[PDB]
Amino acid sequence: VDRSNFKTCDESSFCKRQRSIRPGLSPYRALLDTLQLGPDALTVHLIHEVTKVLLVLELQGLQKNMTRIRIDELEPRRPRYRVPDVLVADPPTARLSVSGRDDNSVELTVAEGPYKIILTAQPFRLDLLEDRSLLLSVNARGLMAFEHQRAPREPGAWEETFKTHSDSKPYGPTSVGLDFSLPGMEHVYGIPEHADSLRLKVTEGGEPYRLYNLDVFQYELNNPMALYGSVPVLLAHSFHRDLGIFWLNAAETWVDISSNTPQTDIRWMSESGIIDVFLMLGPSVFDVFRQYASLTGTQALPPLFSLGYHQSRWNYRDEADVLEVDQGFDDHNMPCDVIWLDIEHADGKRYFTWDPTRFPQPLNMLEHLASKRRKLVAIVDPHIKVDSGYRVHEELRNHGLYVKTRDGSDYEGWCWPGSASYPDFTNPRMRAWWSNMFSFDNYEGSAPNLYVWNDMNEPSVFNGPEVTMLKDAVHYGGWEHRDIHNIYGLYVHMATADGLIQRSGGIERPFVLSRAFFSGSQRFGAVWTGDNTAEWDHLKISIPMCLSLALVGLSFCGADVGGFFKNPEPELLVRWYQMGAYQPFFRAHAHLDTGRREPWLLASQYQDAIRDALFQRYSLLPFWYTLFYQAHKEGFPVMRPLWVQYPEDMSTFSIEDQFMLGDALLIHPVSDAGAHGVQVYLPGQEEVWYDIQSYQKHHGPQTLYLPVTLSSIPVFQRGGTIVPRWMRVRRSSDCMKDDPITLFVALSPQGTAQGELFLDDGHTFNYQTRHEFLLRRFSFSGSTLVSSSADPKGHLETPIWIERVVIMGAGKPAAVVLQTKGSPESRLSFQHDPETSVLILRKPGVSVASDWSIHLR
Amino acid sequence: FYEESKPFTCLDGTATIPFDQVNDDYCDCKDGSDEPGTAACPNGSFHCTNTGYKPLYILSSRVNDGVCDCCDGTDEYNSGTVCENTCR
Ligand SMILES: *[C@@H]1O[C@H](CO)[C@@H](O[C@@H]2O[C@H](CO)[C@@H](O)[C@H](O)[C@H]2NC(C)=O)[C@H](O)[C@H]1NC(C)=O
Ligand SMILES: O[C@H]1[C@H](O)[C@@H](O)CN2CC[C@H](O)[C@H]12
Ligand SMILES: [Ca+2]
Ligand SMILES: [Ca+2]
Repeated sequence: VDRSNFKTCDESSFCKRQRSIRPGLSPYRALLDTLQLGPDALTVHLIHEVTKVLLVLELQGLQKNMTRIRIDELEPRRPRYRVPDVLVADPPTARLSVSGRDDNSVELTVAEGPYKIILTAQPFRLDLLEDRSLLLSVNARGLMAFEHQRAPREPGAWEETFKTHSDSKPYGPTSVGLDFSLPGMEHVYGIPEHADSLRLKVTEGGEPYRLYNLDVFQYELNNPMALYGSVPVLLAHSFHRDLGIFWLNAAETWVDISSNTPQTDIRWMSESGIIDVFLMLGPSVFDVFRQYASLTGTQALPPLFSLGYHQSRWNYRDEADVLEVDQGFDDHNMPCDVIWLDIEHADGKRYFTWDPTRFPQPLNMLEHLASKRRKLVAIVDPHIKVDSGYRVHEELRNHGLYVKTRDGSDYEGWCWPGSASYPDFTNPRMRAWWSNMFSFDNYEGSAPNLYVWNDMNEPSVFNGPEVTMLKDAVHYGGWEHRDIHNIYGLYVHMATADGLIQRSGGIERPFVLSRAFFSGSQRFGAVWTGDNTAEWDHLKISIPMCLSLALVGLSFCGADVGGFFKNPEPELLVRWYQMGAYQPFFRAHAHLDTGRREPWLLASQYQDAIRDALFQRYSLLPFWYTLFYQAHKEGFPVMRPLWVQYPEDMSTFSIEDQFMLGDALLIHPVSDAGAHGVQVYLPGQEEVWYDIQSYQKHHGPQTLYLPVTLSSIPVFQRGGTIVPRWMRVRRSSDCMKDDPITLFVALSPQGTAQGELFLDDGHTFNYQTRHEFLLRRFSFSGSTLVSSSADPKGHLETPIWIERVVIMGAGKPAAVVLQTKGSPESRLSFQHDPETSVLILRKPGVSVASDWSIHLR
Repeated sequence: FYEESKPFTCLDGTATIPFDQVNDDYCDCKDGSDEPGTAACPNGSFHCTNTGYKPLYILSSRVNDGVCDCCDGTDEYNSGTVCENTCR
């Protein structure tokens, strides 16, 4: 990374002004005579004692244990930005009642208790409690700062320069900031995207964490520089409770974290907009996930194929190359769902076009992939070549849908097609236009098996300040680029996802990968960690990066398998396939200057280990799909830190070399060259874990040193769970999606287990519009395995049947009996390994749509 | 009075099974020899007879996968995909 291209806090005048305020007595005070209490909110005027600026505090109790704080000017010269399209609904409120009052304080009860809010008038402060337990304070360090809007026209407050880029800053200083105290909290997480540790560091002696969507070339590790996406959500965990803070601001934001009986203080500082913050009071982390999901929505249910393996590079040369790659997977018995087409596929980086030499017949190429039951992904960026012969440019220029400069002209910058303009994705008509451009009549050469990749949507501008858009560019409604920056990418993602839904008549689920993102981006598809590097430490950082994203609702995360920059040695490429095979978005990708690394180009030993990793992933597709359905319905992360599952185990709070998938699998991928073993922490008092390869049982809590070879992927199934698999690995997921299921039952020490399974057609909205799906619950206790409906609304005509049950931790029965309505009682044959206590039940033969029971006699 | 037929024995000797476990869509032999006609074994093989032209063997996992692997189309017999003869 070239750090001189990106501002430190001292170089961002508003960060420098805000951060120069140190702890002390706040000059703000609430004017209790102006207090008004209604059923939805409490409003009170606040005043700055020196400048006499009046602000309005809108305080609300909300259903699901949340509190909302909104602060804005009472009489502004012009309106302040309020973030649109991120909240999925107007949050249901909870009545605040005065239960206490004196000349400097008002105590408010939320609904019928137990939550209470204490408003102190002088200095202005808010305390949030549950009964007698102090959960958090607001403005306890007196760091609240609301720069009021001055008459439009010290150093850098107004006109400001960074390198040679000038910000005319017509509205002058307008930054807002506020501090929060978390007594009892020593561990905080979230606020992606940073190439840094899962457990966030204190920022006291260095830079605050920065949230400003930026294209950072050759980004480095373990630092707080802003990367491509921004989710202004911070989680706090302790043995006793979970809390969350959601700071709804789209402007450049800096976050300071400090420690101090134990307590963590958080300070947020944003360039413009209002103070709009949600306090998510838990008490469990699952309660925080539900709280946040009620505000910003849940993960969009990926079409099944998008959870398979993706093969990409910058670039496949032409149609012949794409078809050779397709054939290479089949000739080497390696599954793959999608082959990707980077920027060289288009006509000179004119998006929605095809190079007439390289891709003269895209429909024929797509038909060939469709005959292999595979898909393709085409890159479409939000920058349009300035070319009068390019229809997209002419329509957007003619309709005035580009982002403008202050003088009213269309902004033109440098990007991949040379001179390019930037569509104003904040304008709803622009998003409608973009969505309609994906119709099969408009996007010539596209077909239903063509999906989309949105890159450079920060937006990336080569000659702009910090490689992005000028702060004083103008958007829809007259808002400045500074006001909206962090939602520009989200709007690109939203409009592309809508385009894929609309072109199909509203039937097909979209698949869109996006580089830039914000709160709510989980609703539109997948994200990835950008341009990582082919190095061991970048393989390791993929875990804390995707975990930081999972915690804040972005479950469909991944990092480029093999690293984007440079050439990975074969061992590193194998280990990356193993890591990627257990991460939500699984794509091999590589930079333009790299050697080819399609997996069959390596020596046989490496090919075999990669094939094994691909087979493991493909067999787990019913499990991945079920976790994603759970994320879609509940807002629960797919990929999880161990502390989410073991909240009282303090030794798990910083773990980032291991992770869990749902509640059932614990993964410790090998991430060092030449490793012959791994240290695995298996938590849980009275918990057991099964090594999924050897079936060896291990009791928790323990740190085990496990031996590994090149083909090893340290994976453990938790006792008490049932994992569904497709054991017949075929060339793509479409090939497997009607196949029989094998149930892997890992018995707890009490001899019990449970697990769920979601199934549908694999790609439409029929699960929601027609309730065409199945949600099954498998449960084991005593000597009986049962399948029952977990959602009776769901029905599905399917040939899927249960071909096998593998039971880990079971003794040898004398007989095995299957009962299902509509059939005579059946006797199943079985095989039992006394050394591992593994019981295999042969061919139950029952439909997955039916209730049934298997009794071990 | 009535002489019974002998059971099937896997080509690798790992098991002896009734002939109703041959092509019964469940893998009973470690070598895949009980399932030449189905996708049930991970290491089985399906024979493309390709009547009139060169015969070919394909992976079992390509039986009823919805993809046309044999030029005679016999690998796709219960998948929904109807393959055309392309052996010529
Ligand atoms: C809202 O908060 C209440 C209070 O903390 C939650 O209720 C408690 O739940 C815990 C389990 O996490 C129990 O130990 C307590 O006994 C419950 N307390 C009371 C007063 O009921 C409640 O689950 C939260 N609700 C939501 C929707 O998040
Ligand atoms: O390969 C992609 C990469 O995945 C992106 O992060 C950046 N892109 C810049 C140009 C090219 O499209 C390249
Ligand atoms: Ca058989
Ligand atoms: Ca086939």
